[PDB]
Amino acid sequence: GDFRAKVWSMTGGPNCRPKHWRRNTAIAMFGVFLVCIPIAKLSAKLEQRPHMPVRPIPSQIWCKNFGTKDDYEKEH
Amino acid sequence: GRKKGLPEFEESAPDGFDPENPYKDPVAMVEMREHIVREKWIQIEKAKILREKVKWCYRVEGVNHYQKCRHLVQQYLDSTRGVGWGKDHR
Amino acid sequence: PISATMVGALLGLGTQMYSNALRKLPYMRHPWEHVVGMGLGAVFANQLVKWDVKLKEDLDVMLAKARAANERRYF
Amino acid sequence: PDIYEGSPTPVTAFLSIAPKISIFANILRVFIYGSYGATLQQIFFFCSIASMILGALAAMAQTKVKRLLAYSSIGHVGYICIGFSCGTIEGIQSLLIGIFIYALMTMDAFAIVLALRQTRVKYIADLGALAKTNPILAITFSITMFSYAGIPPLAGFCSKFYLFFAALGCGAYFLALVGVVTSVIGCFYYIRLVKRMFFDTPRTWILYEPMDRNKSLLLAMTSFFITLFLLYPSPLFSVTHQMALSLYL
Amino acid sequence: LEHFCECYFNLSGLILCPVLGSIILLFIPNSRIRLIRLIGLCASLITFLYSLVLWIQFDSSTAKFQFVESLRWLPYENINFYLGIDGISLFFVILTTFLIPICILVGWSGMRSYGKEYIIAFLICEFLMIAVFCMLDLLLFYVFFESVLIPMFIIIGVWGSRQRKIKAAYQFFLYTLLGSLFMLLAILLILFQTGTTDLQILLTTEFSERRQIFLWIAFFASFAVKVPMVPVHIWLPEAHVEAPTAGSVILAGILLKFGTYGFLRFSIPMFPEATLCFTPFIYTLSAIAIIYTSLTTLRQIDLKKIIAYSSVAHMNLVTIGMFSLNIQGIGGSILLMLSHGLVSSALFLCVGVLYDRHKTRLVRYYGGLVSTMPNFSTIFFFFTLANMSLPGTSSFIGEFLILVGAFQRNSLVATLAALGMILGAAYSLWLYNRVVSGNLKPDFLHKFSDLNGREVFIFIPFLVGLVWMGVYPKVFLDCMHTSVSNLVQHGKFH
Amino acid sequence: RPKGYFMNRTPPAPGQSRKWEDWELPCYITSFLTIVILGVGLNAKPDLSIETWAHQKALERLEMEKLAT
Amino acid sequence: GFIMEFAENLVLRLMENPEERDRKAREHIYEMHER
Amino acid sequence: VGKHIVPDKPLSVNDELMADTVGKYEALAWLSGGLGFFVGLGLLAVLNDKASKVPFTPRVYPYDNLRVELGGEP
Amino acid sequence: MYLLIVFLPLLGSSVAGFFGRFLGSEGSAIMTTTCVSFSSILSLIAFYEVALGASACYLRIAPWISSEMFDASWGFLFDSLTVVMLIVVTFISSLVHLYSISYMSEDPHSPRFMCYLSIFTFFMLMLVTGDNFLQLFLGWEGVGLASYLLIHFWFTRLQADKAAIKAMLVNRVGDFGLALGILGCFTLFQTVDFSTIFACASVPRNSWIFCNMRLNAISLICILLFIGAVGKSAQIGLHTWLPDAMEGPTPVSALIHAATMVTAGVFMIARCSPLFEYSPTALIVITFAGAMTSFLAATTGILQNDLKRVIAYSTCSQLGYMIFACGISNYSVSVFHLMNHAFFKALLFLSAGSVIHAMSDEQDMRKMGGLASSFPLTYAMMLIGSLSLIGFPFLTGFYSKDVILELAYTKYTISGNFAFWLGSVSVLFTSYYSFRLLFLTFLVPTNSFGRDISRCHDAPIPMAIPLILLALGSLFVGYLAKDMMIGLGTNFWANSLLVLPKNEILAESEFAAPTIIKLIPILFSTLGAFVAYNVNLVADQFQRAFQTSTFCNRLYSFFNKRWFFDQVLNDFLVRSFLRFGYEVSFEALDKGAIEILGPYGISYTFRRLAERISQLQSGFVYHYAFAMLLGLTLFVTFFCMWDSLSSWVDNRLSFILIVSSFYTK
Amino acid sequence: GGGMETNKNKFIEDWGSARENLEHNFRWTRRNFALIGIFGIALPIIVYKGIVKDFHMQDEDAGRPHRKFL
Repeated sequence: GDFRAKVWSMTGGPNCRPKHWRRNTAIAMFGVFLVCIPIAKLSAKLEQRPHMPVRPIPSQIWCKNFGTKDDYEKEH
Repeated sequence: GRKKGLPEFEESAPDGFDPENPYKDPVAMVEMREHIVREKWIQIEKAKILREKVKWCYRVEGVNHYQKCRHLVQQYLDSTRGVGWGKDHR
Repeated sequence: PISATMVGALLGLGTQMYSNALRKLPYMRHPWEHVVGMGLGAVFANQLVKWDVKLKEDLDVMLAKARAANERRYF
Repeated sequence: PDIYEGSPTPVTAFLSIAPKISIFANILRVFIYGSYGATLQQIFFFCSIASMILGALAAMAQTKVKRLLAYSSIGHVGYICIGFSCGTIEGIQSLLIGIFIYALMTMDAFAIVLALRQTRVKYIADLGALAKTNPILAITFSITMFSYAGIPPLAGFCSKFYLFFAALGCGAYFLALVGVVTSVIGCFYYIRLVKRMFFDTPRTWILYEPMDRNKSLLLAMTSFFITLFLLYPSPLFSVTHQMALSLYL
Repeated sequence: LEHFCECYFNLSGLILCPVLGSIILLFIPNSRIRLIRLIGLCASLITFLYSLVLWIQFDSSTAKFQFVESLRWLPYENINFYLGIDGISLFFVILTTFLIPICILVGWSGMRSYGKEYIIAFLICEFLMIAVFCMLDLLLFYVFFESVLIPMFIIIGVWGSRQRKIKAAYQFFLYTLLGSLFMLLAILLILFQTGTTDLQILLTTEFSERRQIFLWIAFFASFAVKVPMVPVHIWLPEAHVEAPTAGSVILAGILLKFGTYGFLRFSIPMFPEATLCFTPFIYTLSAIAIIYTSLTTLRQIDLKKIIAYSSVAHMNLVTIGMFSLNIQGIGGSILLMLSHGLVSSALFLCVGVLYDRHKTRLVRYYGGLVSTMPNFSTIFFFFTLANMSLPGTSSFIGEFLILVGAFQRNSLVATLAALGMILGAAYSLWLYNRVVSGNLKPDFLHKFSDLNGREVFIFIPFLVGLVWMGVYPKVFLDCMHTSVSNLVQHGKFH
Repeated sequence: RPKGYFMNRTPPAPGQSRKWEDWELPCYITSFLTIVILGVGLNAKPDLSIETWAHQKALERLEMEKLAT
Repeated sequence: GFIMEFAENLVLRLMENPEERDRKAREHIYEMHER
Repeated sequence: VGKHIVPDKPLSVNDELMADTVGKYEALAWLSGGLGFFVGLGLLAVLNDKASKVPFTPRVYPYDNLRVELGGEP
Repeated sequence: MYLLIVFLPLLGSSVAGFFGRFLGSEGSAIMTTTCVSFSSILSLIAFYEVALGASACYLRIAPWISSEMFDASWGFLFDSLTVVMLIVVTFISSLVHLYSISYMSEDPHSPRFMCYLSIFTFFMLMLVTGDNFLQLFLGWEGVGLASYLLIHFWFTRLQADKAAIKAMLVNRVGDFGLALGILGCFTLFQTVDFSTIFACASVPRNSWIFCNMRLNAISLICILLFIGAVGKSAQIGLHTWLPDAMEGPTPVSALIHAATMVTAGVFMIARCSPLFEYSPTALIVITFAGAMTSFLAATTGILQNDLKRVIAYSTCSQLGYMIFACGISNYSVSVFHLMNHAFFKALLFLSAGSVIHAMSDEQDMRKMGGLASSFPLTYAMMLIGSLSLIGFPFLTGFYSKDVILELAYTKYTISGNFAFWLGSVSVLFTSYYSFRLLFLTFLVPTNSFGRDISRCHDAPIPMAIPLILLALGSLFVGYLAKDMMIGLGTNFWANSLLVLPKNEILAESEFAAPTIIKLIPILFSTLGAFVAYNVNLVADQFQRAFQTSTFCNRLYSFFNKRWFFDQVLNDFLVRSFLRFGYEVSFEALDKGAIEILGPYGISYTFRRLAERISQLQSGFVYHYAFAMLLGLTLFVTFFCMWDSLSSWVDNRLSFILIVSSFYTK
Repeated sequence: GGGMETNKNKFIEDWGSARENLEHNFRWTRRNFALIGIFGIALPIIVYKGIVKDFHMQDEDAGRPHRKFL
């Protein structure tokens, strides 16, 4: 409105139209993809698949934890 | 300064403790309380390891878990009775 | 370390500045009086420690006499 | 209370300290050194209880500084006479310790009162805004008032401690109850003076003339003793124990 | 017997730090505001760092008091005193050292009119409070706790906002003194048996059942005024509301913990038979207080009265867990203690921000602050959530672990205690919406300012603290479990 | 440019820099130390927790009683 | 050289020796019970 | 929104907290009737006894009604 | 890769929430939609590897709450049930985010709205993927918090704040029952891990003291857990929050209050089927509650005039069907009906939102009429969804709902016969309110305003595309998935759902039932369409009875005002607790007796005593001398003249009279 | 027009000050006798006996004599 133009918020406030919002949006997209990198490696290292799938799956490429929990008497 | 490694404790119960009269040897009464706590923690971690076996038995065997994990369930349930400081005294 | 002389000198200095402040004067109004107060505090602390030692020594003898008199009852 | 209020303030200061030492010496040498039934001990016990109760309530009623100090002294002699009643060596030791500490605290308080009498202090309300017009003096008077109330680690806590110690030992519980209630009442009417000097915002202030060097030196020394006696209390304990035994052997 | 510790970082230096700060400030002219402020802030920060180092060198395998060091009182050496911490008291020392610099920072803008007297009082409070948390003696615990009353009295009476501060300070001092005197009676009762008041010794001395009951009742009376427990809780509202913001922060974040800490350090271990006989009695008072005082909180119209009334409900959940006498109960009770010392302080900080600008505490005057103070509104909402024990926040960890411990002992007390979830959410959300949501009321308030740089920095360690304990409470539970286990096992041998 | 100012402080004159208030440097230095003392200290201190000790002891006692009968 | 390995040693020098601690605790209990 | 109303009269004690055509106890009476419909139907289900009117026998499973597969002792 | 599914909406929510000032409405809309969309693509692949490929995934990050035997952790479980929920949550959310890109185009605060949409999805993902009761509890509270934030998104509206607070408090009561169920679970098994509990659930037979009563532990746990489902699924006990939750924007109603959060209670009974199967008592209670709710919501939805509320009461009715389907030991059919409901309730809500946008935020059906030609795409979308809802043959709704009524017939018990009647009578009521919506909004002669029809427009692409996709899912998924989820003997669910052999009734339902039963829905559905057409288009004096008869007037108010459920609760329960807090705990006790028997009373009496003692010091020298003389006399009399007085006196009466003296004049 | 401080309202402030001084209006009416009787004495006692009975039922469930309390 009127005073809201002098109010700072993280979400931008009412009717936020930053001039460079496209270059900002793409910089955000590059950042999130960068953060999605360590998450994927940690997930692939932490995933556990006790059963071999009936058919090959995308995860039989990046994940090496298939059919490893068969000796569950040794779990500790 | 402390030497590198895990903590070490005496494996056996302190001689000098008298179960009929525990407020007779002050030093032993304290080392006995510490020993009992350490022993109970071993039982708690004993059951926790038995809990992990049941978990992966259920996950590996699927709908065949009732017939296949029958023994591990029995062992784990027996260990959790009279464990730690929960609903069982001794 | 922390000795009677040091504590006494510090307490004498503190008293002079406390006395100056109670009179609404500057802390260091008469600094020679601060020197005098440090000297007096050191003397007083050393004398107090010595007196405490002597008092304990005398109390030990008097308690010895008291205990002897009290132990006389069981004869 | 009437004589303390009506006499000139130096007279009141002298009467509140010197004659107590002389007559307690007389009491200890005439009776403890003597021999009779517990009748006299019951006399001092009942007088101690009555003194604590009446002193506490009457001090709570006071609006003037001198009368408040008078009733406070009555309450404290009750606290002291409790030590005579129990009839032990530690009773006499604690009586002597209480007399010593009360004398020093009373000299502190009367040095402050004599300093303020140059401006004719008469009412407790006259101390309004003293934390502003003389901050160091307001703190010194507050240290004394908290010592009077018995709050640790101040020197006044010894009397409270022995009062309760003798009671739970001599087996008394009514005495413990009376001590608790009177201690709380005393704390209230002592911290009322701190509230007046620190919390109130009166429309009219009284600006006090600064004290002379004698009273400031004595005040500084007594304030250091009050705040710090319990850090190094051994000489007083040993000398009082020495005196207690010199009475018998 | 000299027990001096070999560690470089010990309890003595941490004790001395604020004492040295106070002694230095007494002599610095009040004209030198910049220097006074910086000296106080730096001293408090150094103390906080020292406490963190004390955390670093902590052994989580032992049940023996750590960093134990002794201080002699007489050359007769009959009465000798000890300092030491364990898994139960370490985090309370760290919390005290964390909260004091916050209190100095809160009154940064008004330090021209506060002066050295404000910083000195808070430093003396810090020194006394750390001492209290570090004692292995019943007698020194009494002296140092009873001593904290003088600076808190001064802080309430001098820098409080209205004339109600007179009555508030009077009630605070008198209630606390009554409780302390009852503790003193118990300490002399113990001394007559034992000849000493040393914690390590009385832990090894057997007390008769009758004397256990009587000593428990005297210790109870002292600790229950400080918890607070019904019906001796009524001093807390006036005291916590009328105090200045930093005064409220210290009162609710640290001073409230002394009673529950006294239950854990002395009453529970020393009298194990008396503890069991009184567990139903403790359960009833705690459960009544949670239900009654939560419903009272709903109908309060003062911002600070709502937050202060909330603490009574939270502390009585803490008593429920610690008297369950299992790992989840006691471990949960300690975790809620520390979490409450962070959430309650931050909530008092949020209201203080609003009162500093607008000088009103009535809820009806505010409203619609989201459109003028979005940064304050976002921070206010987070700590509002943490006061409802929302999972992810630190206070949920303590709350659920206590309910687990209470359920295994008495299902009924666990059910009545779990009603705090319904009631706690009701007033917390009602408070937040009536203050922040809705429309502005320009007839009452038309001039606003969001948080400045200092206010933003003040909240950051609070936000990090609650999230950290909320999602990964293992760093705390690891250092507490051995001391907690030995507390539960105390008194039995099977 | 955005609406309002971050933390409601007017920007300094162009070409100049904001003056740091007295509290900022000691608080920022302590914050950095707090991260380094805890982030490195907690991860470098030995794992002496009772649970870690008992887990190793439980593994061997389960080993000794399973290998033996 | 390596930061964390240096960190372990530094932390280790700051911790009281377990045996020395446990012994002073027993001396205390024994001596005070007999005193 | 447009203008909040500044009080011109003394506020009541239950002002912080302050269903039009039907009264209070009458609404409870109506709602109990609706809950009485559910109770009445439940009783009819009791008197219907559809358990006594099943058109097939209970299943019987092989291998001792799956005793071992259901966790029974081999 | 599996972690990316859960945490992608969190990152998108974080970017638009923390950096929305640099991205604006456009950038935040792009960012949150893309992150949710990628999470939806990975959900389809996870469904490929776990459900069709029959390979489950387990992921443990770190311990969360480890205290002795209590073992709550940050762990994720992906089985057939989980990936089915994963598909429902992410796919419908991607469409709602796209839909909101256009629907919230003119709102001032879109970046915060998109932030709230993504944080709800993350909490919903945490809920369905948790491998333990506590991780489930975290997402149970998170979806309630996110629902609260979105219901009062327009924070200036007093009605929105009231509804959002109501939604939180009603659901917190459910969290009270869920939390107690978790405590019982841990106490019985000394673990909260799902796999361990499900492996051990057949064994325990012990009894427990609860409410000073002896109860079976497994039964107590399951009934306590059900209470949590009752609140989240808006069942009979705690239902009234759902109708009021329409205060939030239309996309919020489609995603949270109809597609996912409302179905979390059904998911929990299905996920805990290996535990619920060993409590026949809870299964009876679940059967009764589900059937009761379905009848409740339908009879209320017949007089509702708001578009969003008619569709909301439809959701509540449909949840009852899934709940009692769970209650009769048929969990796979419950999840099948849940998946179906998601495609057609989202279509009905998202299509109804397009009408509301086009009619300048007009929501009343009594001021609409016409628009069957003015909005061809929207009417076509509402036609498909409403026909799919009532169970029109071979659409998405026919393959699940009709099996539910057929299974309830095949259950020969007291609860089974109860649900069959109430379920069957409800299908006649839902058909009535469904076609009443169709008839009054687009087919009757217009009752709308002139300025409203002059400003109509149909849905742009970001709104139109999700509607088309949901229409396709409402025609084909029901057929495309029947054999997968409920096919006789299908092993799609693997070990996710457990049904004991004594409870299998699927074969008998499809082979031993009369052919008349398999038609009961269409007889009632057709009758409902006909009665709706009669009342709404050929009836003009069926409204006079409501204006001249007190009973017919009161009966109309009864059903329109939701059986007076909110009013009784407010008048007898909410007001009672509010009045207690002021008049009793505060005024009677705190500011009352505790004050009078405390600091207020203590101060008064001690002031009066100090007054009385002060007047003793009268100032008269005679009084002081008299006091000394009386003290000497008392000393003599007590300490010597107390030898032969004891024959007449008692030490009791002595001190009695002294204290009694204080009360004189 | 000036100043951040709220524009006080006499009726809101009288409302506020009335609440803070409620103990001045406490009169031992029949309503207060009943409320203090029911909710200050009776309800705490009922809760205490329910808690104690909960322990006693656990005692007999475990074949142990009733636990003495208080």
